Amino acid sequence: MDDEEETYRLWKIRKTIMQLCHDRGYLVTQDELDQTLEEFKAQSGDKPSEGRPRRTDLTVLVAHNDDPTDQMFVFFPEEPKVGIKTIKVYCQRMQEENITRALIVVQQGMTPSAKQSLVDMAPKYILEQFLQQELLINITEHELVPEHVVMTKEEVTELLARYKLRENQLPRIQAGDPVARYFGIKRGQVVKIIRPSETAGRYITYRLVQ
Amino acid sequence: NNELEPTPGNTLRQTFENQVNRILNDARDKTGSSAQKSLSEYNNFKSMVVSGAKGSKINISQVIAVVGQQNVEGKRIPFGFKHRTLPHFIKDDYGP
Amino acid sequence: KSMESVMVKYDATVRNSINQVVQLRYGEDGLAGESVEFQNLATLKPSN
Amino acid sequence: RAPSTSDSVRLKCREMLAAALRTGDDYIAIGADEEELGSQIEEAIYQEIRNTDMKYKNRVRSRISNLKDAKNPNLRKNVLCGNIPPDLFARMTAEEMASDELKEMRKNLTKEAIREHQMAKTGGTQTDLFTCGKCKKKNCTYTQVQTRSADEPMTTFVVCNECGNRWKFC
Amino acid sequence: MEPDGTYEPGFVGIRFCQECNNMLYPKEDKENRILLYACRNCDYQQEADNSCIYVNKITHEVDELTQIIADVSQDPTLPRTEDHPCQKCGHKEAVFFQSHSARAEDAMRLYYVCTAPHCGHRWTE
Amino acid sequence: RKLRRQMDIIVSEVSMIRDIREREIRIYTDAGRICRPLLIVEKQKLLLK
Amino acid sequence: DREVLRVIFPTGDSKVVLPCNLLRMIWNAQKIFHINPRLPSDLHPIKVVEGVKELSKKLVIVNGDDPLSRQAQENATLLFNIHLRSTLCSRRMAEEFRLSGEAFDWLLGEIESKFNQAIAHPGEMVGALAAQSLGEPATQMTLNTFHYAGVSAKNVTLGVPRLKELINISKKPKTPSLTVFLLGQSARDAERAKDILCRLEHTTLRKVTANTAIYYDPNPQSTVVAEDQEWVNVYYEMPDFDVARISPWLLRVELDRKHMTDRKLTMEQIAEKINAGFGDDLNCIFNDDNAEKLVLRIRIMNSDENKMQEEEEVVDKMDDDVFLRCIESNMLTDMTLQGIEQISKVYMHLPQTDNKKKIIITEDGEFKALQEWILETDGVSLMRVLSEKDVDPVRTTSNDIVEIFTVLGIEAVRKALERELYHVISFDGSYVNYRHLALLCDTMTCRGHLMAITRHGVNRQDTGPLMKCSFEETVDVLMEA
Amino acid sequence: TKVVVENGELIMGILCKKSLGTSAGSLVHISYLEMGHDITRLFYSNIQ
Amino acid sequence: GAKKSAIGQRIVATLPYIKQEVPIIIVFRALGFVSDRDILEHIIYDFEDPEMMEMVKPSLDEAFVIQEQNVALNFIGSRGAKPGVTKEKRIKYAKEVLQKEMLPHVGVSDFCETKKAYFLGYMVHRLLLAALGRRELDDRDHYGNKR
Ligand SMILES: [Zn+2]
Ligand SMILES: [Zn+2]
Ligand SMILES: [Zn+2]
Repeated sequence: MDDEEETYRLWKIRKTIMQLCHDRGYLVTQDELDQTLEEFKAQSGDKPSEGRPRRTDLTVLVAHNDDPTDQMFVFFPEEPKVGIKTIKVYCQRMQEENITRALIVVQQGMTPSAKQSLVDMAPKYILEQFLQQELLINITEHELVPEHVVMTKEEVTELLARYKLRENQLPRIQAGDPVARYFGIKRGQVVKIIRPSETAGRYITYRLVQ
Repeated sequence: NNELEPTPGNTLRQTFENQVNRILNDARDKTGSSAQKSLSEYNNFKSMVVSGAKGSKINISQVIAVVGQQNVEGKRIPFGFKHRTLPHFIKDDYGP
Repeated sequence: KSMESVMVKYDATVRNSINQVVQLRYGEDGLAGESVEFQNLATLKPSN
Repeated sequence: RAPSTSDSVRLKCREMLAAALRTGDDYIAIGADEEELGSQIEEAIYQEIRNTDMKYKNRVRSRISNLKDAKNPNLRKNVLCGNIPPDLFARMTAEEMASDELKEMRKNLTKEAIREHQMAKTGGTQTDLFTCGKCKKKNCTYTQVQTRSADEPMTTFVVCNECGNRWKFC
Repeated sequence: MEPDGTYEPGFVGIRFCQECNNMLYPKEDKENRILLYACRNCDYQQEADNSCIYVNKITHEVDELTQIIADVSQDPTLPRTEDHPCQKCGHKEAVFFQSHSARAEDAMRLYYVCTAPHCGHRWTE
Repeated sequence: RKLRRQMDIIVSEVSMIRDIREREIRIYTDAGRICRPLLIVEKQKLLLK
Repeated sequence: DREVLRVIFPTGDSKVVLPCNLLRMIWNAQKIFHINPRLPSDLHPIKVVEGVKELSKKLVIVNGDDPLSRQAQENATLLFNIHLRSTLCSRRMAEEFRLSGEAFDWLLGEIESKFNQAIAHPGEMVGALAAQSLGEPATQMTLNTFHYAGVSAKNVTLGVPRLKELINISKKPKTPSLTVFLLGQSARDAERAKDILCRLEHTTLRKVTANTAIYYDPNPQSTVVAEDQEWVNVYYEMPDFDVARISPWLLRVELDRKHMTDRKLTMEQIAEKINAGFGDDLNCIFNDDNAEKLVLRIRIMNSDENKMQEEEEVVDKMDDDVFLRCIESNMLTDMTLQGIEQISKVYMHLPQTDNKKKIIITEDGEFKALQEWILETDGVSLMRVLSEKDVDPVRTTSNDIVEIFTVLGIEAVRKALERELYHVISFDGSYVNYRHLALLCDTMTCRGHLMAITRHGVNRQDTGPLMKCSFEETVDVLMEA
Repeated sequence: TKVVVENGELIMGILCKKSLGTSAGSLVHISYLEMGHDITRLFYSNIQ
Repeated sequence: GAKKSAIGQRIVATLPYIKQEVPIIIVFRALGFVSDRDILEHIIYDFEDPEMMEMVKPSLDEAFVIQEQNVALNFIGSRGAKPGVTKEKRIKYAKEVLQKEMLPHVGVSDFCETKKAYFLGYMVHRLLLAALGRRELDDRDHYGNKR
């Protein structure tokens, strides 16, 4: 345990998040998408010695939707339970980098003030929080998962316009959903849910985030 | 004799109870199938069963040949009479 | 007591007593179930 | 090739290993010295661990158990004659050594019995009477249901396991 | 030291205190380096007869061959066998059965008790 | 039982049961117990004439 | 369409309920028009093509002024249009159906007319219809005996009690279950599947122990347990400097080699487990598996110094004898050597030749069945089960809808409840319309919240005051209103 | 042993219930579709 | 937790009118049989089986917190109610319950207390066999066990 297999987890979670970022539209390199565990150890020169800062090594920037806002950032805290101290240093790093988005992946628990500070952060800036064990398996790989697409405000505008649909009338979607957390979807935003239909052949629905 | 081989993933008793059940089912089915053959097409009963009315072959088995095993929740009748069902039976009896 | 709250609407969309949308259309086609029938598509034919 | 080490504990393990190879005179008949073989085994454990780990000591200990066996002297002898090199003997690949005479047999049959524990699972059925038009094979199952029901006639339902087909007596 | 021996040390379940018939309790004499047995309510104490003072996880033996007086043999509803010669007395009428308990014994194997006077023996084949 | 059979013991009331398994003999003469008449078989034969 | 259709139906069953039986309609034209195989089949194929293209336009269910509505139009009609396109092929008309253009032309008018007919009435109280549509099959033999064998344990207790519980949305199923699929070789290798079986399966320490005993041992090496005496005595590389003060009392446990056969275990795994849990404070030693019996004898790490009545604190920090029992009480009951801590023990084996699943495509384009090893388990740690190696996270499911919400969310819930209701329905064998089941899942999920649609959740609902008061509470909703 | 009717004329086949109704592929369902409830009800009363 | 690692061997009698349950062995102290040997005979005439001995042993550990019959009676009484500090009354009440309210069916006479004690041990013994598993579980559906 924590001797070799751990690298596989760190590899698989790295690919899962990269695919997630890739799914977010960020131009992850195919090789990063394609790399093997053997290559993953090779890419990081992994395991010259034990308990090495792989989580510091795993820490990465990801960047590229086709809309060049650029610069999303992913950080992996070394401490299982993350404190405000690491959050301030992180806050300093994201500020100094002036990144647009920061994703922090915590191993275990957190102080509620850090949890609070993460929630509020800044009215004009976003910080993202992901638990490592939940990342350990890509839920979107599951067969029961429909295709989810975030809708542009104009698409939402067009959607309401075409139907004369009232905002209330739209089914709500709870932001407590892991998948909601996956898209990084915000409240009030709409996600396009694409489903197979045993009747239509194809069924599309939408839900506003609550 | 304890020379009986238990079914993998099951106890010997589970095998034994299962094994006796296949036999009581195969025989009844065989003897039933004999009765399905034994009846003329002239019969009202076969006429009633074939037409899709309220009847079947199992009925024929029950009326003509054999009702079959009675069970409790699918299990053979429990030994409510102290390792027996009735005082007419010998102790440790396992007859159907 | 649960299902009494829902009915079909004239815009084909399925809605409740407070007019909120359940479905884009009833059964995702808006057609009557009685007019449906068992059929073989047979396009899943073995050999291409 | 005697491998000398500077660590007293390693030498002490080597002495303990040399002592384990002293079992039952086989080293005499083979003519190989227990101390050199004992020294080569410990070095080999060390070549992998490179530290006086308890687990490193544990390998000596697992090695001790294999040396101190009396039911497989031919194991020691296979090692002594160089057929099982000390670097090989140390250097794993035997799965709790017990080759020659019985524990291996036991190990095989144990592998059989635990393999048998999936075999059937817990049930059976099958009738093999009705043909299935999707696969010609009569791999079918049959249902006895609708004891009374409503106006629908009691039917015998037949399902084909493979390729999933189900149809009725009617 | 061989895989052919057995472990029947004859555990000592209890010894009553001669002062009160209460149970004696283990204790060390760290000064004499010896195990002792004492009662709590009184000052009565005595040395131990063995180093073993405890046993656990129990019931991997043939209980059903025990705890069965042959007097069951008087029950007519228990079937005699035509199988002869009590394991002792050269006479048949052995009474037979499974274990027939909580340890219902997946062992459906017959166990034999002769009913012939002057033996009382409980065996199986 | 012979006293029971002699009617010097009330068969209609007195129940008498022995369990070798428990090494016990239980007897009950309380009200509300159900009993029924049976033919008494002796030497695998009926006692009646 | 044929290529697309393989995606839509992994079961490979092409027999589906659909509107307008064109075959019977086409056949009727033949019965009417008197077309026969010994008569020529005069046809214009482009007219067929256009007729299908035009009829496709006639398939209006929404406006076609914008492409999205058309996309809405296109996908909603997609499956029917494929049945239509597959059936109305030019070759089919001329060869199989031998239809004349006139026969084809009259038929088109008929099909459209059938299409106009298929439309349901707007304003319909279909919901009351659906409630009755669920209620009626519930009346049948949903509770009639556990007829199911299927080479396995009788899981997901059949029918109404699960249906009642489901309606009640109990936090946990009365009978939780989970189906373990196996990727690659595990599907074909029992030995690999057993290796997974060993890894997944719950194992308590009490499950592992053959016997335990407590001994008074004057010397750790000159032990009174003479059988183990060389075994202790031979060890010397162990720091026996701090053992000159460790518990003079000996505690020894006997281990079930049968269990070691049973779960495929080793001594080194056990010793390392015990020390990691109890810490350095517990001394642990054991004989080799090749011995006469597996025994493990333990000591408390009395670290020489202050652990010797240093402060006399009149409390007796811990007596030895009792402490061997507290550890042993704790040793058996607390430690799980292997497995998920709520899955009981958890496996049953089934051969995939069980059902129509894992039907796979081939070079020919024909569907074929794939056989496999599978375990059906009682358990719901969906994160942990998803996290397990070699198990397929895609197909692996559990009977607990709650975990689906918690992990995958309400959208996956909508599907799993849908599958499960259908599954109860599939057991009774009485067909029920699917659209209703699709509709039912939408009703419970329309809020995006998992909650009892019953009276147990009405107060959270935004429903009207007269509704909530109608739920027998009356005055309480009305006073607040 | 097999059922077949053409132009309202029965060629062969002993009848069953799956033919006679409350099932898929039944004469009753298609008559309802073609002949409609009114013609089908009069046929049904008549046959009985 | 770390208290005694083995609470699951504590039976715990349910006495009439008492506000809570108390160990069977406490009653035995109230019966005045302070000697464990005497209680064991009351439990079984044949303690030669170590298995029966080990199963009862954890109840014996309970017995030592109170040895005196008088304290035991006041204890049971204290569990019965709170007649102030007057622990004559709790004892006296316990005495009345022990005679009349406990197993009336054998007799409420004082000298039939020792006699009463003999029934309880078989009752526990019968429980003990079934709890050990040597006894089969009694049927509720059986009519012979019914009136
Ligand atoms: Zn088939
Ligand atoms: Zn004493
Ligand atoms: Zn004899």
